[PDB]
Amino acid sequence: TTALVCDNGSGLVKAGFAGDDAPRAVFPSIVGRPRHQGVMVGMGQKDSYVGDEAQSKRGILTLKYPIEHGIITNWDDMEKIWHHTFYNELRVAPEEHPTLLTEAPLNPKANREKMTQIMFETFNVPAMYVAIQAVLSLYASGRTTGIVLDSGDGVTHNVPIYEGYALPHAIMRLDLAGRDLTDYLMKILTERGYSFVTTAEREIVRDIKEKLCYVALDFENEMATAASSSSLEKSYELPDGQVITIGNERFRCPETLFQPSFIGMESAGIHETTYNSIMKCDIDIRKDLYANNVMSGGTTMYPGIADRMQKEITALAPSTMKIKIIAPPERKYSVWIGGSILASLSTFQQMWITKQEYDEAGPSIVHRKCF
Amino acid sequence: TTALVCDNGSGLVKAGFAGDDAPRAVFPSIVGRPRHQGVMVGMGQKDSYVGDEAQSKRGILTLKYPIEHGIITNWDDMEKIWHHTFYNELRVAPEEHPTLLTEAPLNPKANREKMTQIMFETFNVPAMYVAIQAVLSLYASGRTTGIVLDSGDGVTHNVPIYEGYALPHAIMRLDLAGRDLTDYLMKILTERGYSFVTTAEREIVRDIKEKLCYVALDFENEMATAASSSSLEKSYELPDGQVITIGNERFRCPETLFQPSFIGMESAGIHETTYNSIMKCDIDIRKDLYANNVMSGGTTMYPGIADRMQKEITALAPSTMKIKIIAPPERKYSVWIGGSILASLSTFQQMWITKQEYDEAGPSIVHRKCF
Amino acid sequence: TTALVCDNGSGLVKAGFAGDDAPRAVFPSIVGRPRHQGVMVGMGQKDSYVGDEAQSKRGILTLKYPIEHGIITNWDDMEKIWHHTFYNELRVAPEEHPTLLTEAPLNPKANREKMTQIMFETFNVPAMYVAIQAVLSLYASGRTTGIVLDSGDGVTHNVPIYEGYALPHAIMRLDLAGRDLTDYLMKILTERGYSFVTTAEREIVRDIKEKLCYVALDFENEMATAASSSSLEKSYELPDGQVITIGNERFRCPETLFQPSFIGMESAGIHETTYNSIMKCDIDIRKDLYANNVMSGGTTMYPGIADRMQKEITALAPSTMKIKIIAPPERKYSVWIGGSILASLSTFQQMWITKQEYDEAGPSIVHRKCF
Ligand SMILES: Nc1ncnc2c1ncn2[C@@H]1O[C@H](COP(=O)(O)OP(=O)(O)O)[C@@H](O)[C@H]1O
Ligand SMILES: Nc1ncnc2c1ncn2[C@@H]1O[C@H](COP(=O)(O)OP(=O)(O)O)[C@@H](O)[C@H]1O
Ligand SMILES: Nc1ncnc2c1ncn2[C@@H]1O[C@H](COP(=O)(O)OP(=O)(O)O)[C@@H](O)[C@H]1O
Ligand SMILES: [Mg+2]
Ligand SMILES: [Mg+2]
Ligand SMILES: [Mg+2]
Repeated sequence: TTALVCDNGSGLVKAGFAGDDAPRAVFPSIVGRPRHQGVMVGMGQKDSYVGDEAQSKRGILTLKYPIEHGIITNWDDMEKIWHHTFYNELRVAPEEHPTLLTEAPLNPKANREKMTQIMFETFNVPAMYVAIQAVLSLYASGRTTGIVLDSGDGVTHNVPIYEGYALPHAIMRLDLAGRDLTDYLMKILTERGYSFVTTAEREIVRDIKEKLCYVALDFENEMATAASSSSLEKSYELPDGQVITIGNERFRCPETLFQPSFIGMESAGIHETTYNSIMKCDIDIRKDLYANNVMSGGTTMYPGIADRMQKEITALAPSTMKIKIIAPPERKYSVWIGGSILASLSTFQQMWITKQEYDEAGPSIVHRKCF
Repeated sequence: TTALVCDNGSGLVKAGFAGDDAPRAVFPSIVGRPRHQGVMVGMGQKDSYVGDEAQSKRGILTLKYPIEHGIITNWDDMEKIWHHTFYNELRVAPEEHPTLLTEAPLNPKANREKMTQIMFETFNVPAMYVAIQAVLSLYASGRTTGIVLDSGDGVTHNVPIYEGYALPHAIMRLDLAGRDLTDYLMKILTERGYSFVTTAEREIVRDIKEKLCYVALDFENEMATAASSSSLEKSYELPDGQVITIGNERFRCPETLFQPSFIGMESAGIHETTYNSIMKCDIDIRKDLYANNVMSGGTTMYPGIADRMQKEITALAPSTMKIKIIAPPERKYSVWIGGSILASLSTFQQMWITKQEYDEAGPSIVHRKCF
Repeated sequence: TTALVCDNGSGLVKAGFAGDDAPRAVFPSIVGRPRHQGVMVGMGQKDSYVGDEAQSKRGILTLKYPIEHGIITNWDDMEKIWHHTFYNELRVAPEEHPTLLTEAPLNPKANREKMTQIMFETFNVPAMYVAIQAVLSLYASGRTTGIVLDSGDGVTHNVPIYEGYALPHAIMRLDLAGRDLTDYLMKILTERGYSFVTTAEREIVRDIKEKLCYVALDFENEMATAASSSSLEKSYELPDGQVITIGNERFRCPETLFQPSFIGMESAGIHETTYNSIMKCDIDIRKDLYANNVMSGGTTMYPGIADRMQKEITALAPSTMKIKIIAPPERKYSVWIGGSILASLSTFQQMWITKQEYDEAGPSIVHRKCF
């Protein structure tokens, strides 16, 4: 049989079949419900919308994310999204395909316990497995050694791995990702008179961020350049025809990744977090870690972020060390690619958690059989 | 057939074929096991590593020496190391080659009894012999008269030999060698803020000791010079790019050989030990012993140690006696060279302990046929 | 004149006058600076806060420890804390009172050199002395023989003393103490969905650890009991009214003292460390050392830790030896009590380092006149 790989991210859902190069279904992980009363009978009206249908009708819906900071908060909507993924997007029967799921490190245990329970009861999957997202990214990188910086919509985390061995004590996790940057961009757009308060407007600001934001090599010099002339100004057309122009907000929004104090957080930036994760490892592997910095996720797709990370790590690392940032063009799907590679391995087939084992042991078996 | 010579030291393993000038396989006598859990499947993961493979992966392994103070303490790891030496390093079948083994004097009898049993049962060697390390050094020196000071990683011992006759009552043994100096250097490096606590860091400190330590002709004058200026300061680059600077610790570490009280030991120094060994011999051979002081082993490779030993022995010996310290440049392999010379001798071929004799007599035959 | 005793620990500062039974000033060794911008003028706003004032306003401050692992890392904040201790807490003039300072063994020399320089220049103290913390604990125990296990917030160390004589070669030091346990508890609280990332939240987790953690006599049996029922579960009320419940984390956090591998460290536990320290001493004093195990410091205040240590040492020691763990109820201030006792001794008054001697010799005199 063919195995299923499902990367349930905070923002997007990636699904497909093991052995493929790219996921087949990529749709937003949103559930939308009407906030206005219907007046016209005879047309199909649903109580909820999932995914692209929710995005298309977002003008009359309230959009709610069931996953927040890599933690599932609404299990009803999560089950709806899983049903949608299994039936309307993949056109498969979950009872005939083992499914591989992903999760961020340092997550609550009940999250994966309930994921296993839902998989084994609601959908009757013959076997399932929960992997750590950064490990899959390293699988997709074709490497057994390196520190992975995976930053998506909810969670930014660091996992150092050397010769296939992970160092759990050096694992870093920070709840600062694309959604926080979108909210900060919404906050800072009010300085030019642009107001976005609803969820659909949040989806518009997210699109603006995806299409106009970039990371500046030097923040203060970029600010001076923006305050000096209008070369950095760009225009964006709203869906109603309105045109907005933004200046320094293009690079101020992703600067929060390196200066978390912009949103009131006391934590250090991603570069200092990676440096601290490297320094917590054994001294004999830091040289290999310095040259194998792997970035994955949507939040790593900002233009010029790899150069900024390389500059900061070089400024933090000793001069004799060689710093190399690895940013493949397809890093937005590295987790799914690595999951498919893992599920397509012959040696992995003995690591599946089957229905009989779950019945014998209960939901607690996921802690034993999964890292 | 060709005979095998194996010098199983506390720190290093020297192996080769009788008749050669240098051993062919020289690798550390360490067994390393992972102390972290693997996360990446599909790659070759072994439960243990032996030798250079353990040194290369020491960042994720715990390193254990199976031989401590010239005494085998872990026979499982010792058998693993012997298997590695026989198969992966020499590429020979032990059933077709007589092997010559080495041992420090005044060792427990069970050590060589179990060595003989392992050789005759696990590897089915046709014949084996156990020699005293210091005698072999005298063989490699091309001498039949002299007192040998052999100091390796575990044991420092003195064996006076005159005209091919040894004096067992004058044999000295002291459990103070390179490993103790490495531990003392680790202890004293904390005075400059440098912390090394793990086994891999111990291997780093051992390398630092090998590359930066030297013996001072006058300890107090050297201390005053070090406290006066920075001429004695030198820098070392850690594997992660960090740079450390050490001053008086360069000559304080090997000073423990002459002042054992630095590590809390009540025994006398190597010079006084050699003088006492000489004085316990007959008065008519002391003149020949004074001029034939032979040094062998890695711990005798410190710069300026021969001059210090000569000065101390001259200060202890009568003025009319002539003191000459013999420190060949290749004394790190003198034991192996002498073992090969002994195994290449025609008259020695009748001294082998064969399988039939061991079967008739048992492990106790090594006490009768070996000194 | 009256002598001052100041135990500058990693976590807390203990100060008072020689001859007293308890220190008069006990406040946290923290310096806090605002991380938000002020908006209301006319009120007293300070650039930094020290001690209890920093604890009270920790919601708008970033808290930094100037002492890390018994080593002073921020001398500006350390000088601020010393000024606070001298003036706002003790209400004394440092120029009129000799001060006694404490330090952990195997510390960098520059630490105490700079401590002496600051005492003799910034505060113009007429005389000062630096003692080893564990020796003072033995003074407070009313003993001249015994091995002291002192574990505070930064350093856990062992010092064996027999008949007033210390054995430096058997002194153990391990950088695993209450702060590491607090960080591990912060890491493991994420399994139940509780997130603490800021310094103030670290102070909250430290309080939770102090009020709810205990050492289990049998770790595996305790884990089975916790996984079987809810008898071990307890509740804690957060300062904002939130209530959290923890189960096995109560005894998993202090288990790191006996299993350092939980935080990725390769070192052995405190029981094995004490056993190795005892075994490195002379065979004729081990019997007296076995019956005089003295514990001091905040990290020794966990319920049931003395019984666990006694069980482990009995399992390691020979059956005919008698193991007695000495855990006085006031061991959180044993270092300060012993310092006051030492400073109140007539024979000690000739061991003070005076201003004239420091001027003649410089900062290097502390190495000669202090152990
Ligand atoms: N080109 C881009 N530039 C900046 N941010 C992007 C880009 N593409 C996607 N993102 C952001 O990355 C996040 C989604 O990436 P993804 O790795 O799919 O997250 P998740 O795994 O949580 O679904 C969103 O916050 C999105 O706004
Ligand atoms: N150049 C050197 N200077 C100082 N010590 C050395 C040097 N080379 C080797 N050593 C020490 O000698 C010991 C190993 O020497 P060796 O004679 O091979 O010992 P063994 O026979 O016990 O293996 C190690 O402790 C090593 O640190
Ligand atoms: N009742 C308790 N249980 C567990 N840990 C405690 C308790 N009381 C204090 N501690 C811990 O001990 C440390 C402080 O003790 P102390 O001996 O004063 O350390 P220091 O000398 O480094 O200031 C802190 O980590 C604190 O959390
Ligand atoms: Mg993701
Ligand atoms: Mg040797
Ligand atoms: Mg203390």
